Amino acid sequence: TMIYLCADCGARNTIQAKEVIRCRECGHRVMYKMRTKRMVQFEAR
Amino acid sequence: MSFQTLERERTFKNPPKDGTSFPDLQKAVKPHVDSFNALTNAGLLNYAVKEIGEKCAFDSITQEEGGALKFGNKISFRVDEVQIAKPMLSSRERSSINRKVYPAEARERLTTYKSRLVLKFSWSVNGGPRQSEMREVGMIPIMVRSNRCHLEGLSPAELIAHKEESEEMGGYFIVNGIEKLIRMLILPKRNHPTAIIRPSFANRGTSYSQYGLSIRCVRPDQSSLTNTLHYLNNGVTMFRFHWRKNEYLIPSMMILKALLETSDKEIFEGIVGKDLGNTFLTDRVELMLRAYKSYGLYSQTETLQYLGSKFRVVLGVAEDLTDVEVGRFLLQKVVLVHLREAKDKFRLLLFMIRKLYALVAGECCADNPDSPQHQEILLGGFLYGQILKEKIEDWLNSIRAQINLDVRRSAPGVDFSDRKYLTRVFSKINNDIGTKLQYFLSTGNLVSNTGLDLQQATGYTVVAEKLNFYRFLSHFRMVHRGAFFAELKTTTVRKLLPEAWGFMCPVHTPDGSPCGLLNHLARKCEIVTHPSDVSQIPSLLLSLGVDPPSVVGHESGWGCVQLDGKIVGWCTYKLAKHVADVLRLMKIEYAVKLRNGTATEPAKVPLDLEIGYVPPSHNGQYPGLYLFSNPARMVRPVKHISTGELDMLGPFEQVYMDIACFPKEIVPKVSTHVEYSPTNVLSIVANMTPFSDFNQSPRNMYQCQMGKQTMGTPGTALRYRTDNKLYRLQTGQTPVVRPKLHNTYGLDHYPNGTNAVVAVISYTGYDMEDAMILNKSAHERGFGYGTVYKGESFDLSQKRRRGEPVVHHFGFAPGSTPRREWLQKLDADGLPFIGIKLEDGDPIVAYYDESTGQNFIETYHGTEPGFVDEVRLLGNDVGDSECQQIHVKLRITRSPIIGDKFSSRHGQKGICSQKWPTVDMPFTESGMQPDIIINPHAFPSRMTIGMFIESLAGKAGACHGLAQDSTPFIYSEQQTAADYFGEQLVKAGYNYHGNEPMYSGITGQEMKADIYIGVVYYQRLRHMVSDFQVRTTGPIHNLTRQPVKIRFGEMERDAVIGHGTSFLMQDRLMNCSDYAQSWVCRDCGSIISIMSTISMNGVGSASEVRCRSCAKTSDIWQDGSGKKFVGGTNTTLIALPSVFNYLTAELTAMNIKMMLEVK
Amino acid sequence: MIIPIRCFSCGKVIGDKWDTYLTLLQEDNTEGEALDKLGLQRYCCRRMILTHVDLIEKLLCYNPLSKQ
Ligand SMILES: [Zn+2]
Ligand SMILES: [Zn+2]
Ligand SMILES: [Zn+2]
Repeated sequence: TMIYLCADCGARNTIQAKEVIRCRECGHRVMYKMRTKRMVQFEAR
Repeated sequence: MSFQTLERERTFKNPPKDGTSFPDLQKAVKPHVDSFNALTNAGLLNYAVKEIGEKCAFDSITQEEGGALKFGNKISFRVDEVQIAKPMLSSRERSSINRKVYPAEARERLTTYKSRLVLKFSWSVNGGPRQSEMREVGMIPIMVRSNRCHLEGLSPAELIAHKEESEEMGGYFIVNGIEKLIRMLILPKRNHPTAIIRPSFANRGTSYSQYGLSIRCVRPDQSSLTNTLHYLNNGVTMFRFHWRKNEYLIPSMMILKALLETSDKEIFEGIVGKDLGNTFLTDRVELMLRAYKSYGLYSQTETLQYLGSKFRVVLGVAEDLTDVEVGRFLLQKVVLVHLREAKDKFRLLLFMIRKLYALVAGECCADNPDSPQHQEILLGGFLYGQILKEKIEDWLNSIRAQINLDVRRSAPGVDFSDRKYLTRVFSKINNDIGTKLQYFLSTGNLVSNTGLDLQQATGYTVVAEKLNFYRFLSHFRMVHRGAFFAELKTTTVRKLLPEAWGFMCPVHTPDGSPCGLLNHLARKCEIVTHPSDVSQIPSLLLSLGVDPPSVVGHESGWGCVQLDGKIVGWCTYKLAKHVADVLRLMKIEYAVKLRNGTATEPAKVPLDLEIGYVPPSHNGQYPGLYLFSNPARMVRPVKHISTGELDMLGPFEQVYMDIACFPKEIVPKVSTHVEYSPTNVLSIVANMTPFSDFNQSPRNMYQCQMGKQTMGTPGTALRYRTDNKLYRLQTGQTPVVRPKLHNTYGLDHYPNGTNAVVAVISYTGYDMEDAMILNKSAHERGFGYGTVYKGESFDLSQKRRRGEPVVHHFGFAPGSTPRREWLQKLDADGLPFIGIKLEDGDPIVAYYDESTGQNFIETYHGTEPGFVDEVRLLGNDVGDSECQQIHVKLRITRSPIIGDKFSSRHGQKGICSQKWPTVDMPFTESGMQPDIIINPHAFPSRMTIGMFIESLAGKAGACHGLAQDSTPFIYSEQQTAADYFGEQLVKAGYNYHGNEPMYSGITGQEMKADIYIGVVYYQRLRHMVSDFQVRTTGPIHNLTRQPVKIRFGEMERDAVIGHGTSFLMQDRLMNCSDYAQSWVCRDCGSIISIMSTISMNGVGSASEVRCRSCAKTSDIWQDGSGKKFVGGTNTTLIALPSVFNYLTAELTAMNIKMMLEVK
Repeated sequence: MIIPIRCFSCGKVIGDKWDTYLTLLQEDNTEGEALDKLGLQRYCCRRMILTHVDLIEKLLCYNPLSKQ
């Protein structure tokens, strides 16, 4: 399962693949993906 | 004036919940949104649907010589009112608290911003029942921050509570998520009969002549059409008009007699009742009267009956009712629509024909249609209302034709009393007009049966590119005349003829081909769009000395007074001037009463009313007082000098008032108006150019058209924007030299550039041909540092052609997934990691089919390494759907790279040429390396002396800490601005002319001559977005074997065979593009009828080619199918380009063939 | 966005001189020359913290993870 953000309510949705997409608490229909922990480097330039 | 810093921070940190801090942006966008507000309220659509009328249907019985063909079952239906409800969420209850749809979501979810459209259909069964029924007719878009959006009246804090930025503007319908907008067009004046000298008239009607009179008359619902008067050489006047895309021409005497029950002496003594027996007018009217007496009849009834029997076909009038009422229907619906009373249409027609005859004899000058004296603006919402009324009228005509066809078939169902029949018929026809309006907004092709009196039918809507703030405003202010003039290349209206002083900006207008067409409005020019009641104007005129008669109450000296197309009296020009002045003073005084404490009754005379007194003079404009009260005009404020208060005036009193432009210019007894402040003449983007009155005005033109294209902050809510390409500037600041209006118009929230320490110096040597340098460390510490946002959308619903249900889904099929790339970027769901750096050949999303179960992929097409900042899983719709849309916003980074245009606020665009090291740059005694070296040779022949003054002012203001005021037209010739900033500097300590003693870096010992260092405001441009393509080898063409689509030829060939370079031409054109060694038959001399020999022997020797057209054990040979041949031995190699082989092909397919010989 | 640490022309670090410059205008009744109490002698490091649009205190009001 993945963790998303309802656009308006800002509530972790926990929606699984091939499912009806909507906010579990508000009913909004737009979902951002959240930025997980992952290692990236950038030169300080 | 100082930088509002504390106030800026206390409006940033705790945003205002009271009201928008910046009222002037809203007064800048007010035209559009107040036009839509006029659409909904103020009874605009209701008037439209009332003036639609009623449409009838019935069962037709053939009269059969009866004459009165009978029909009993008649239904006459009409639209009673129109309601536009707020934009709810997919109205059908989705089992949730039915909430609203704030536009933020319409931008996110990539769906247009629509709302239900309710019509009030009404009945009649040839009785008196009139039962009603409300009909959903689809959903129409709705303007943001309009009267029908959920942002109206909201304060900025509640806007930050939503996802739109604090100082939102509104004015743009969100259609598919791209903010479309209806541009303002320019039209002729409402109802004022203008003259025309246009030569195309001549070859139009050959008995005709160039002299004509045009009038664009408009109904109460702003649904104008035209009807012009042609003066024909014979003497009579034709009443040209338009209907159903077709011209129509009935003589003016005909409708003059048809309108009222008139006798000919009345027509004569009305047109020319004056100076009894003036030669020219008297004989022309005589000739006209007799030329109509030729064929017509006598009374009004006979004329109306003839007119009906002529025009019953083209009018959509009821087929069965009667015949004379059709004549009345013409004389109500077409002749002169702005007027209601027949006798008054008659009076205005007499006045108009008198104006035409005066124009013919040279007693009246030709009014100029290509000048803002005779122009008005059409807003957005009024055009929207016209198109909505047209769609409703089409809908009624369509259900009428459906009922007529239902009755006509034989009689499948005919029950004009049964409501079930009406449900059947409504279910039959297309009931969705929401998609028609939404299509007009999505494309612009105004597809209507009648053009609504509009020349061009394409290009009505512009997409509001929020690329930079000035770009957004400049979208909201502009106007346009239409490309119907752009296609005609002339020294015409594209000229700045001056009845625009204070209405439309002189300087701000793009350069190049559209130069002169789209003139953005001035700063203060409003657009009066809410009319008011004016019956007190006729009451007061009748009280003031004028009287309208029934029989001709008119004589020689008496001139006319006109109330927005209605003749209200006649008076001598002295009394006309007295009336004009006293009306103006009554208007101003009661306005200053109405603004403050004293009660606000319906105004005696409104401010917006313009008293266009036109004084008499020989060979002048036709003199007669003109009182306008229509909406959609241009109107700007000045200060009335006898009083001391506001007064509004439009482009018809401009040309006749002495508006002294300063308190000091006023000359007594004549100058009766004062401009508030001449800054009021420029536009909003053009006014913000410090010392804009020092530069050669082409430089200010280039600076406007180039500051509309800066890489600047396109707002503050960027996390919630679904645009394709945004540009943002990491390090922006407020200018140190600024016009006060840069604070008034709330630009502080949207900076455009930084403050560069510019040294005017020719030292590096790289800075010729307008280029420049950029101090390296001044770059690597963060000078203009752009970030581009490219948000691309993926939609699986497109690759679902037809036949199956929903198949593709986002994610990875249950099974294997490649590790080499797909598991590196994409998380698990086929959606990329947030924050992982992509390259060109990199996968960005992943979806699989259900049947094949194989995972497909989509790759990042762009050629520059970008990151990933936000992905949106767009819920497809209302609900009950899978994620069938994704929106990924890559954040490309763009530092200053060699080639990125920088450009000050004077038109001084350059290119970052080399980025000199910070050690090899000069320095003053203080030690600051100049952040940017500009070249001195760029200021002569460019006249940007404004830039020298601005550098002075910057180095002066940064020192003490002032915000140096730089409004146009403050600094006079007595004490110059240069001397003021010089006093500033010499107080600070530096050199008074601005110079500064610099030491060079590459040698160390001082420069002999001092150098000029200031603090200029450098806004980085963004034209470098499309920079480069090197082709060593690659794909070839299908047919001609050419490199697939760099271009070398048809002018390059001129150059190469000019240099006398045969071998270079034959190389670059024949060798490197397409080279081939084709066999040719030497004897028969052709290239196609050759064939390689087949199955000669074992591996052995070479396949020795032969010919077919030249043909009839060693020599003989076979074919692929087995056919044997002999002969055709002379075959050799030639080298000819592949395109010639393709030409041989397409040529033989025509049977014509060239036989090229070979030696 | 935030104050440009290390002004461009000079090399001086002025990142830290914003919350200590603002609360001189805020309550000390001193004008734009407040920064002379900060120690900015030139006018290249001085037109940085003077005309600075601090546009991040306006953009941080759009936390999509607001929980509200
Ligand atoms: Zn929610
Ligand atoms: Zn042949
Ligand atoms: Zn510095």
